[PDB]
Amino acid sequence: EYTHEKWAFDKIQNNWSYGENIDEELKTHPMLRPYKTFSEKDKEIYRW
Amino acid sequence: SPGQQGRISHTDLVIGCLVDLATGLMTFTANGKESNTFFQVEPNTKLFP
Repeated sequence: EYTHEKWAFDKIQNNWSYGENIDEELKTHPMLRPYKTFSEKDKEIYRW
Repeated sequence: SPGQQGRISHTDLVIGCLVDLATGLMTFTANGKESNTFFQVEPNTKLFP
């Protein structure tokens, strides 16, 4: 959760926001949401 | 601006200063808005911007 929050913080302060797609131009990423909203399999991106 | 993310916003800032030489009152404005700070001075005073 910490690792996610740190990755999310850096992005949100660089003006990135939540959205369905991963767009470099529009500054959007679907993972810019609380770690609690991730499924157990999705949480493996950080736990593994 | 509150919660501003650093110099990400590319906007200029304008600050204005007003002085009254007959009453000794100095005030400031920012972007056309008033400010709560003010100063009072005694007669026969010299000031430099």
